[PDB]
Amino acid sequence: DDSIIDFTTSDYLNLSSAHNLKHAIVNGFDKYGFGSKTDETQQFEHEFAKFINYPRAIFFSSGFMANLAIYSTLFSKHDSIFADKYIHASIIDGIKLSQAKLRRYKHQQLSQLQDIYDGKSFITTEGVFSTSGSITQLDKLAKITPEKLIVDEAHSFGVLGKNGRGAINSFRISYKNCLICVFPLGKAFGGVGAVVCTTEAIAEYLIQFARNYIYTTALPPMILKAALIQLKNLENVNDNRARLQQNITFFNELCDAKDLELVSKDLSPIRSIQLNNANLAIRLKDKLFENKIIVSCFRYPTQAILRFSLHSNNTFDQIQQALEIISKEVKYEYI
Amino acid sequence: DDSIIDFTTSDYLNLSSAHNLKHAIVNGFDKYGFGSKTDETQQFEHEFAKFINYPRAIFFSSGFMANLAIYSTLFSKHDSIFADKYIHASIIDGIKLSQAKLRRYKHQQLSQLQDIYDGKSFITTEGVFSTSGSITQLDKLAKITPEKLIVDEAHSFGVLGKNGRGAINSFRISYKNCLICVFPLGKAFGGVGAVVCTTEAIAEYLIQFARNYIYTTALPPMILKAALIQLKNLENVNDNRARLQQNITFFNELCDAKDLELVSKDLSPIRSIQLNNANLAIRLKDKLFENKIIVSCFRYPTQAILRFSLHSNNTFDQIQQALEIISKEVKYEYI
Repeated sequence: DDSIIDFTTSDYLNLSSAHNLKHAIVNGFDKYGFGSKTDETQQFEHEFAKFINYPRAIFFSSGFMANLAIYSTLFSKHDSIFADKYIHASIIDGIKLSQAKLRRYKHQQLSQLQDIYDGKSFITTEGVFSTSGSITQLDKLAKITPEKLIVDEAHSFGVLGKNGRGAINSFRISYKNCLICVFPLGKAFGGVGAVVCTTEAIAEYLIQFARNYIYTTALPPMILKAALIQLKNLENVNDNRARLQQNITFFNELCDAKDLELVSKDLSPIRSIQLNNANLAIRLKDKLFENKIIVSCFRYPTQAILRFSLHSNNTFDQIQQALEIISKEVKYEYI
Repeated sequence: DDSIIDFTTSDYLNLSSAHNLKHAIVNGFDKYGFGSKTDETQQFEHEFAKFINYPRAIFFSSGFMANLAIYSTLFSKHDSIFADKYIHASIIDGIKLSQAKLRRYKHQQLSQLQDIYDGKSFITTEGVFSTSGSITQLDKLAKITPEKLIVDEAHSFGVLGKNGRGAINSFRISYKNCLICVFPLGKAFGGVGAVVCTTEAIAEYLIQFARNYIYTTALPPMILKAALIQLKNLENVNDNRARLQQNITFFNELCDAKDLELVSKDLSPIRSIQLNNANLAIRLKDKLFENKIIVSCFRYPTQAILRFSLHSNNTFDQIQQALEIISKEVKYEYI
């Protein structure tokens, strides 16, 4: 019941239960009521852009709505966009609705991207990939596709970079290389919505041609006071980031020691364990869950993945117990 | 400052300031915090479907997200959809992203629809049109396009029908004639999100193929407790509906008496006054606003419209003052 070991939320900093947001919500609701239609939106956008160090920030109601706004208003069927084979399905949806032609490369194979790249099209990527937990080398990517980067920070924001400013920040990339980065606030930020950071040109262009996408879908204003506080919470919990890292490092050393294969050995809070058999994977999941341990399960290339989401409040005993149980079952498959 | 006469909100029942929602919000926030990822969602969907008398209800984060989910998953470029020339731009956006071919008819010209209709395609319409405030005769429409209706209830819900159940309800149309009706909760309901009411078949089909649209964009669970209460508020404020009607009836009698032309004489809370000159219209708007009266302004066919949104707390003195000022200026144009 409460002795649940959750390795599937995305609350990487345990901020969703921040204890200093209740007044904010209460006040926001007294001022704006329950509905819609802001001082605080612009205030938030100002503070976000400042934190990330971009010229402009537009607040959207969801990650998906941001992406749609971006791909459907800036691209058409005459453009191409290059994208990692494992890019998140939400981003693909946005792109496909735009009608742009998608061109794919194998996971993190920057060299292969180099081989097919056309010298002109935009490239979309994730700072940390939801699928494999790999960390894209934005600095190498910017050499290959200068001026042409779109980066989703769903899983880097709050986790990578200085004070959790994210992947763009941690690789020291400027809006001259990445014109548009998207910050969904549903994960480490422990909130809702998404912020698009861009140039003045792109922002104004988006505000004029994506008006319906921004305003017909806006979140209720009563929660923007809370969001300002959570931006500071995220900035402030460096000790939570350190805890998180310790769990990540332990996880990886334990998989190495038990010869459990990871899709990626990068230092991110998504750890995806590779199983050659789907059936074994549904088993392990049911097994772990009888032990009050909840993970996620996926199958893609022909292979199946048990996917762990780590968080700052997880312990090594929890991670040890889970991998012990996995390791034990994989040993029977060595037959 | 507070002596503002607003004729542009969509809070037709003045429910956005319902005094009995504060505990709901507070509790919802204690239970779910600020973020996402429900008992209450299904509870709400159950109660909504019951109120409207449909088999199923799916809760979406916005009207727009509902429409996109509908048009992009149930249609392709091989279908056509028939739609009133003034259908709301948000619905057109959804359709165009679906890639379905749009076929238009002149405003409320059911006979013209009959003349171009193909005997098979879906037709999309609004219960009350945001543009002109006309009330579509759903009962005549169902004779022309049996089984093929999609109806947006943005502006009918809470306002038309028994206890404010809406346009489908008030014309006694069954889900055999209208398979899908969409209820945006941002207007009279004074909340946020949208509910799609359909058949079991369509619902399940939507839940399986529009998963990303429903779950990657969901509202925070902390506000679903409040929504359940507001469903009852909306049901309960029959006296607000009567007040509203009195304002609507007064508005129309005063325009008749001053020979001010309405795009539509139907009994809805959107009243659109027809001006043959755009310039006069920006003037009137600035004029009304110096008098602490706020209306909305639009231009479409080659004509310009001053658009009044009435609400249950508006008075006849306010409506009289506003039309007096309009009437006075239009008299100079008779030169």
